[PDB]
Amino acid sequence: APDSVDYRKKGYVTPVKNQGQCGSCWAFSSVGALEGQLKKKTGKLLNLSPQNLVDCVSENDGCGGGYMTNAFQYVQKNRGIDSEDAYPYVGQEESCMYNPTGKAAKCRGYREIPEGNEKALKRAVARVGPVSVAIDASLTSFQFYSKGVYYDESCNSDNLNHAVLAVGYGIQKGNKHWIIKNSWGENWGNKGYILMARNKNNACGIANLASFPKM
Ligand SMILES: *C(#N)C1([N]C(=O)[C]2[C][C][C][C][C]2C(=O)N2[C][C]C3=C([C]2)C2=C([C]=[C]C(F)=[C]2)[N]3)[C][C]1
Repeated sequence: APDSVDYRKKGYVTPVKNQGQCGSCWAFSSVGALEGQLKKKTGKLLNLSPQNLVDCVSENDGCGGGYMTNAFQYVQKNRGIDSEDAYPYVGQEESCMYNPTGKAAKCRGYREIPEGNEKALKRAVARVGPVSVAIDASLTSFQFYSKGVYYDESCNSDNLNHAVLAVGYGIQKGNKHWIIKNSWGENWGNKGYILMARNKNNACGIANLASFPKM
């Protein structure tokens, strides 16, 4: 694996979105990983529909939370996910309005990264593309992050409450990091991104629930 990777530089990453008040981070994370694999497979980058997931992944709880693995399985069994344009985001739950004419990507299942293994997560990011991950995003320090490599010893790897997208990894001023795309808008963090401590004992649980879709 290369010493550093950044898929944003390779056109695998769509603009930062804003989930708003709805608890649909799992949908945005899922969409981002799907977006990356679509670009890799077909050469086209497009916005896929988190709302399709919120509304249609029946076992998840819409704006009340969910798992990315269930999202990927839906896209597989559904034989599609719509584009954002075909099924735009409204940030509240509603009945399922999936339309196959709006389909922009398919899924052949998913793979999970071994729990807690940041070495495995690095290798996956390097080999595959952006990877969906869950973290503890509950600390004030995370909420108001602006710059640098994020670390707070109060971060609880057993409190996975937020889904984000690992789009790369690297080092800054001698401290290794993951490059993380959030879905709290471009005004959050550093233009919507946060660098999170890497190889510091799985800080914030970053490798505890990582997965990516097969395409
Ligand atoms: C976002 N926004 C929020 N966080 C989540 O959805 C996280 C994403 C990372 C994995 C855990 C998930 C979470 O907080 N859970 C609790 C709420 C919930 C989950 C998982 C879940 C529900 C229903 C079905 C299911 F399969 C999983 N509810 C703030 C939502």
